Amino acid sequence: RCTTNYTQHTSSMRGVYYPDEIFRSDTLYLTQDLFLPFYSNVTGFHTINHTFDNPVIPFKDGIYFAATEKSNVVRGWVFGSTMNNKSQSVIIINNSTNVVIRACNFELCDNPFHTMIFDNAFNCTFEYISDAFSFKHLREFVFKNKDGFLYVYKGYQPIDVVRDLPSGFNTLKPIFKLPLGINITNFRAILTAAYFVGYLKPTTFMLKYDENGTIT
Amino acid sequence: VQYGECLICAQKFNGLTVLPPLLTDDMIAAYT
Amino acid sequence: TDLIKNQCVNFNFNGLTGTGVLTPSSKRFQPFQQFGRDVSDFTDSVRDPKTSEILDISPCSFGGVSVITPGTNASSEVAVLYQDVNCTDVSTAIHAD
Ligand SMILES: *[C@@H]1O[C@H](CO)[C@@H](O[C@@H]2O[C@H](CO)[C@@H](O[C@@H]3O[C@H](CO)[C@@H](O)[C@H](O)[C@@H]3O)[C@H](O)[C@H]2NC(C)=O)[C@H](O)[C@H]1NC(C)=O
Ligand SMILES: *[C@@H]1O[C@H](CO)[C@@H](O[C@@H]2O[C@H](CO)[C@@H](O[C@@H]3O[C@H](CO)[C@@H](O)[C@H](O)[C@@H]3O)[C@H](O)[C@H]2NC(C)=O)[C@H](O)[C@H]1NC(C)=O
Ligand SMILES: *[C@@H]1O[C@H](CO)[C@@H](O[C@@H]2O[C@H](CO)[C@@H](O[C@@H]3O[C@H](CO)[C@@H](O)[C@H](O)[C@@H]3O)[C@H](O)[C@H]2NC(C)=O)[C@H](O)[C@H]1NC(C)=O
Ligand SMILES: *[C@@H]1O[C@H](CO)[C@@H](O[C@@H]2O[C@H](CO)[C@@H](O[C@@H]3O[C@H](CO)[C@@H](O)[C@H](O)[C@@H]3O)[C@H](O)[C@H]2NC(C)=O)[C@H](O)[C@H]1NC(C)=O
Ligand SMILES: *[C@@H]1O[C@H](CO)[C@@H](O[C@@H]2O[C@H](CO)[C@@H](O)[C@H](O)[C@H]2NC(C)=O)[C@H](O)[C@H]1NC(C)=O
Ligand SMILES: *[C@@H]1O[C@H](CO)[C@@H](O)[C@H](O)[C@H]1NC(C)=O
Ligand SMILES: *[C@@H]1O[C@H](CO)[C@@H](O)[C@H](O)[C@H]1NC(C)=O
Ligand SMILES: *[C@@H]1O[C@H](CO)[C@@H](O)[C@H](O)[C@H]1NC(C)=O
Ligand SMILES: *[C@@H]1O[C@H](CO)[C@@H](O)[C@H](O)[C@H]1NC(C)=O
Ligand SMILES: *[C@@H]1O[C@H](CO)[C@@H](O)[C@H](O)[C@H]1NC(C)=O
Repeated sequence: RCTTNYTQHTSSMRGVYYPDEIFRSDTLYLTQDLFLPFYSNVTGFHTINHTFDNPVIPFKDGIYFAATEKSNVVRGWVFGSTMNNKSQSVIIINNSTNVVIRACNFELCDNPFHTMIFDNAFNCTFEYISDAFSFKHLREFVFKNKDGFLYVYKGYQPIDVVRDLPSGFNTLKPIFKLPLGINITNFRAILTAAYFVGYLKPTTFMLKYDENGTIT
Repeated sequence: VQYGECLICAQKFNGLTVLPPLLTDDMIAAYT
Repeated sequence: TDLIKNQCVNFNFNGLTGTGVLTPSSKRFQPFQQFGRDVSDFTDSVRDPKTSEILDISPCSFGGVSVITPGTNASSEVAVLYQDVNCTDVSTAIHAD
């Protein structure tokens, strides 16, 4: 079934991630990829009282996502094209005990949030469920499209902020490379807080690798 | 006041190396 | 096949091939790193796909070889110099051609 502010901020030096699975040590490496530009314009979204931001947001071949939580309001995302059962789309959620990823022709809820994401799923081409499991926290993600794959990075740090997104930096680590084979041009956030969306650009960066091969 | 060298020895896959001089620093010091 | 270490071998890892000498290493690989590289664009080390052990890859000894002679009008004799090589390996590879 289905039941139915764009504040701008600064990206600081966030949105950095490990571009490849190659080990390096004590060196400066210059490259170019879809990274979040420094001090870019980041769009904030909120879930406060009666107002819940869950619009369809353009993907533009890759986005930056972050969220500040104290109650795990944000559960997941939907990525796809027409965002309906006309074609393929992928639902990526924290299902409260497992992470569940499915790519199907989903009959999505217009105002998703009991798991109220879709009523039906047809022509499923991909399914995955992670191992079982059971503001204060900043969660960071990077989503990129490459050769039919959705590349996902993840990171985390402790926070103490009310509305803003604290300045600093963090290198994210890869978590998924999903062989979805689907057209992602748009996406929506799945809510049960505040979150932020930026956009990635093919920008040249010089990365400083420390002794243990980490980026500092 | 890269390439193959030896002090134990080591080599690189780039085919490059540097050879030692006939006269070492101590020999030069002796002349001076 | 089993790992053959501390000698020049022809290796084939799942995604990395070539020749050289395999030795154990302590390179601090991340949970999402399969192999590493040197400062220059060459493979440094690989994590073994079966055991998850990490070994460095060294080049097989090579270099210039020169001959030292008196004139041929004086005598017929020669000494051979192998640039940049430990005589222990030179000798070994002569007996074990
Ligand atoms: C995605 O799934 C939804 C399922 O609700 C499809 O929308 C539904 O399409 C049918 C056919 O045009 C609409 O009419 C229905 O026809 C049956 C025929 O017996 C009738 O029993 C129903 O009472 C109704 O008249 C139905 O109203 C419509 N649903 C809604 C909410 O409008 C939708 O077309 C699917 N999308 C694609 C691309 O297939
Ligand atoms: C990445 O490499 C750094 C090397 O700087 C590692 O950090 C260092 O790890 C040692 C081991 O616990 C830390 O404790 C040291 O123990 C010796 C024992 O005698 C003591 O003399 C030192 O004063 C110190 O207590 C050391 O503080 C630590 N240094 C830093 C800056 O954290 C690091 O653990 C490596 N990372 C990984 C994941 O291996
Ligand atoms: C040519 O190769 C031979 C054989 O590898 C070298 O002789 C060896 O030299 C090492 C010093 O680097 C000697 O000491 C060893 O040190 C390591 C350090 O951890 C230790 O684990 C060993 O137990 C040992 O103490 C080693 O005894 C010595 N081997 C023999 C049979 O004498 C030789 O130096 C090399 N020459 C050049 C120019 O590289
Ligand atoms: C690749 O598959 C082989 C299949 O045998 C694995 O070999 C064995 O893996 C265990 C797990 O680490 C090794 O450690 C053993 O752990 C038990 C824990 O109670 C302990 O009782 C044993 O004495 C031992 O420590 C075991 O030595 C190892 N055997 C051999 C011959 O290598 C191998 O670990 C698998 N590789 C990976 C990366 O999982
Ligand atoms: C949320 O995750 C749970 C646990 O993985 C899903 O429930 C399981 O569904 C499988 C079938 O796919 C069953 O065999 C398990 O016994 C179920 N376990 C439990 C605890 O129910 C659950 O369906 C997921 N929810 C959604 C909407 O996907
Ligand atoms: C909320 O949106 C309006 C739209 O024009 C904008 O002017 C306002 O500054 C936004 N709020 C904040 C805190 O930026
Ligand atoms: C970035 O956001 C500020 C907010 O006032 C705006 O004035 C500026 O033009 C924006 N820059 C771009 C490139 O959108
Ligand atoms: C399923 O997808 C294939 C192409 O990937 C398409 O030809 C087929 O008609 C689809 N089936 C449904 C029910 O949409
Ligand atoms: C994705 O949808 C857009 C919508 O216009 C289309 O132009 C694009 O070619 C599609 N990509 C693929 C791979 O189908
Ligand atoms: C060179 O050849 C001549 C030919 O008779 C010989 O007499 C001379 O001694 C030779 N030089 C040397 C160094 O042996």
